[PDB]
Amino acid sequence: LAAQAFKLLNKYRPETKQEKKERLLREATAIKEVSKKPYTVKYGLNHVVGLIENKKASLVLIANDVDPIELVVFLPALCRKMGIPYAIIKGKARLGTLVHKKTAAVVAITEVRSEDKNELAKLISAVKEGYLEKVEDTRKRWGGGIMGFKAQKREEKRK
Amino acid sequence: VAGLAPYERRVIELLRNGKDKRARKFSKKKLGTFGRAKRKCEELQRIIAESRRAH
Amino acid sequence: FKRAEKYVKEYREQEREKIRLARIAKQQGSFHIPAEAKLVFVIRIKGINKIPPKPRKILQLLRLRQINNGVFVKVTKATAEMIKIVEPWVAYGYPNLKSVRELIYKRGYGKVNGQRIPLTDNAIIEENLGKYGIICIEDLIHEIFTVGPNFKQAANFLWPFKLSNPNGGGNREEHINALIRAMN
Amino acid sequence: ALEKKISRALGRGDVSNAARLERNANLPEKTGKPRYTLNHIIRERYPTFQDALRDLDDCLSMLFLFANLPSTTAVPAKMIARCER
Amino acid sequence: VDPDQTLKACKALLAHIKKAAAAPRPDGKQNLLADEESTVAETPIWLTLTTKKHIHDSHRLQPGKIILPHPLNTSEEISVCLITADPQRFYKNAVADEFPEDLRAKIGRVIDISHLKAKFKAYEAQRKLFSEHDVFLADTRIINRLPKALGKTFYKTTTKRPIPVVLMAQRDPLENANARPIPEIVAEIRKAIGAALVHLSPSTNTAIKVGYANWEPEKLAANIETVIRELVERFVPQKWQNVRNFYVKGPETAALPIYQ
Amino acid sequence: EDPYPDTVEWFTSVEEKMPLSAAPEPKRRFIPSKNEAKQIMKLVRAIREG
Amino acid sequence: KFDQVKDDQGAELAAFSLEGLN
Amino acid sequence: SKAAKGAQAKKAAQAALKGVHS
Amino acid sequence: SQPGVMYIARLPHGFYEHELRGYFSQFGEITRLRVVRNKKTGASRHRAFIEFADAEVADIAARTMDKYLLFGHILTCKIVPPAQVHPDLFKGANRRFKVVPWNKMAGRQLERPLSESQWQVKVAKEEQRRAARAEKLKEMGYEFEA
RNA sequence: CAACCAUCAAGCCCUGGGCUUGUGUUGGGGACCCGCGGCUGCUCGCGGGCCCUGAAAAGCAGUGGCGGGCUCGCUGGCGGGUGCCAGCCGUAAAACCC
Repeated sequence: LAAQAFKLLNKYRPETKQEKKERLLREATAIKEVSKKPYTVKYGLNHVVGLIENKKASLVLIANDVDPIELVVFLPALCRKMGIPYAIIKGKARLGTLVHKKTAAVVAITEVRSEDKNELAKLISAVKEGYLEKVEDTRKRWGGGIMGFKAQKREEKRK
Repeated sequence: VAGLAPYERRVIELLRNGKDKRARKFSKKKLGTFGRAKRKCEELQRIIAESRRAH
Repeated sequence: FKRAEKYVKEYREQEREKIRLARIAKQQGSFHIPAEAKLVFVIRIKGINKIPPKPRKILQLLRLRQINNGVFVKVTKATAEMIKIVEPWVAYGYPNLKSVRELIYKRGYGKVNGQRIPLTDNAIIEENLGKYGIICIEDLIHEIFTVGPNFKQAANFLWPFKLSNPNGGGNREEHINALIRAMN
Repeated sequence: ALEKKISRALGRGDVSNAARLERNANLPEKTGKPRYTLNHIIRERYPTFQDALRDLDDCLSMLFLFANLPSTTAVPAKMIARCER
Repeated sequence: VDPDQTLKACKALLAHIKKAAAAPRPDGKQNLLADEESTVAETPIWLTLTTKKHIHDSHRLQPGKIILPHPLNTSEEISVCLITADPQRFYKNAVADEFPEDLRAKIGRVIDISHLKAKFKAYEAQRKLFSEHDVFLADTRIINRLPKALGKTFYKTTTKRPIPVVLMAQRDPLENANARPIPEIVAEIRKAIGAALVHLSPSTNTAIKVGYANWEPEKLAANIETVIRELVERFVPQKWQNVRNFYVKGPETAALPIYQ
Repeated sequence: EDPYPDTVEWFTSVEEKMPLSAAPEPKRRFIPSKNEAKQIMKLVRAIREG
Repeated sequence: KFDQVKDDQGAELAAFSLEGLN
Repeated sequence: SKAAKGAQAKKAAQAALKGVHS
Repeated sequence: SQPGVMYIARLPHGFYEHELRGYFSQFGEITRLRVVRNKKTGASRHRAFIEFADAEVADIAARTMDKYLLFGHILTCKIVPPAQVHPDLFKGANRRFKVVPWNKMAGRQLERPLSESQWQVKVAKEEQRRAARAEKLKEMGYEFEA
């Protein structure tokens, strides 16, 4: 599911500083001598959570390793209340790769072109029946319980 | 998301058990004023009400 | 361990090729080329991991098995359909004099007793063939640029050329002569 | 540090940033001109044109030997094509 | 085949459709979007050819067109979609420049082959293009691309299939398209819409559209007589001997025999 | 006493359909970007001057 | 100056034309 | 026997879920 | 030795007999496998039955491929209960469902000549049905002379 | 898990335009219409017409053969089988491979 999500998401990468500077140089030299809405992956916490609060986001992808965890700890509940399907992926560095930054705490998809309206819909379902209805019981339940042999013998000695 | 404080969990347990007077007096000693005891017990009683609505 | 990702892809490439191969035999094997006999230098490039059985016999016939080999062929109505089967794994184009003369001089290998020896002496040439009208390497060089009846043995004498892999440098008419210069 | 920057865009998957950083690298496989500029070093090593002709003895012997040799990873066909030219 | 029997054949059938459509509803649900006059207007009437041998040869299995003395689709109601090649903007400007009266109003969408493979790749979009537009025109180059981009729901389940149009003259898409002159472009389109489409299936029973039910009876009679004449000479193999029984038929009614 | 309990969704179990913000969308979200149009004409002025 | 077509055709020494004056 | 089949099934499940690389 | 019955649907085009066998054989020993196809043309109905030597390795294989996005299809892998399995699930195990050219054979059988007596019963079936069609077409009000 | 048939040829006719080949497509469902092959018959196949379905799905698999593998015996040779063939064809027979 990670590879299929990033296959769609790589197709909607933002433009880097080089090809944006060349693209602005395009329209400047043509003005010397007609565009539709750009569609990019949306990033930034306050930008993304503003989008999911306004129901403009289609899919939300959240990193698992935000060093202050509070910045994303409300995100799974907010996405579930608002109705946007979300997913949780390994690597904020992997999301920064998509964004052309170092780290991205969260990314979102709002609207895609009509070439792949079907591809996003199948990914939206695949995230829902493959990830969302599998962690449903584990959303509410606590962690812990990975005690080893040394911890078990120490606990038996203490008790 | 956050859950409850340890003191709020005790007030919750008394409110399900029906000991409203004990929960109100416990909120007085913990928070400090009677109007804050009324406010916290009202918010927690609305939490128990909305809990069984989802249940 | 190999995934069901690759299983569906491998079977999709196999049905696509079988349809195209059975397209080719069912249709007439005629190319839009003049009937005058010409010469092709042809180079194997890895197309797909699995391979179908009719090209299996014919790639062993061109001894074109290892990665990035080349050999010189002469087109007929027969040899065209041999080429017109093996397209996705090979590249076919007309050589030039500078390209052919360099390639054998930089890399010249011959076949005697099932051994791959270099081309060190012209006395080795006469010890190998001798009585076929050839006198040195330049006799074989001229034999490549204009095809004679003895080219069949000269192709059999010549080992496939193990070229170097380029780092980024169907039909291409002059772009393969750019590909030899990029990867020799 | 620039060779580290070439593997940056390869690691990011940025093909365009890989194209321009190799162009900033001016790597000798795609150019044929040598990677480093040694005009000052040659000027310091040879004080006169006569000494350049004295080292042209081994230079032209090296040039014609390695113009006859085929291409490898160290010496590509572009650099031999510049050498024989 | 004689004119007078097929003259009286269309009287009895067309009265039956007009009688059956004027019949009331077996419950108390009247129809909002179907007027009585508009009910009998839309329904096509076709003939069906029943031959005695299978049509296996590829020299006849390809689709084709008959010109009639009265064209088939002509109402403003139909929307025409043209499948083109290479540029799409150039043909979009072509319909934005050439003909105001019947061309732009009938033509619903000009759409490229590359955009067909990309945008309408899935089955949902394939079925929504099938429903939206009424007739379909394809460049003679593009037809061999089409039944892979277009599906079984598009191609084989229905007689409504893309129609060959010639758009070549006698390659970088941005530079220049190999195309034939603009005022002669529409001339092939005019013959394309007004044409009885024919596609001979492998088996022995085929059905060719000849008209609708709102027309005047002898106006059908001249259309069918040309349709029998053109089919047996051009497409039907083994000349005038292969045919066994012809019929004249409406949507849900029976089939009225004409023998050959 | 159960020491650390299960969490019940008493608020997220219901899903509301409207966005929280009732504020109108600005026009800037429907038109070509004025901020880039300034940047382009700055590049035009630099190219005119050479 | 030199011609790439002559060099590709095999001129070698013949493709290179030398002009006396700049 | 049964433990070896369970071990090879867990190894196949781990490779299908987490990968073989590292 | 309890076998497991596993049902795989939403099957992508190309995930047929041998590749479906080749994939889950890596998971465990496969007893037999049969993907259902269509009568008229050889064409898969995107649904298959595969049986493992061990029931425990079937549950491992089913839960590891329960929801998997492959070629635009989210396959459903689910274990059929042992009490809910018809014993005739494998009348066609492990063999070929050959693509029989039904339309071609039936089409030309019309074209090879018959027996002379067989032509007369062809006519005998023929004249009894034109009168039958003429009877029901008399109600509309059209009659055919020939 | 990429793309990749022809970003147009060839041959004709009555030399200016048209004709003919370049075989390709998901599966189901309706308590709907008709044509043609079979069944004594209920009904089963072939073909089109109308409608519905996220690239959806919980048995119903049945048609005659050509060659090949694992085998059961007899003298590398011969005779029968195979919940066989990512090989063919349509029932005689061929073709491919080594």
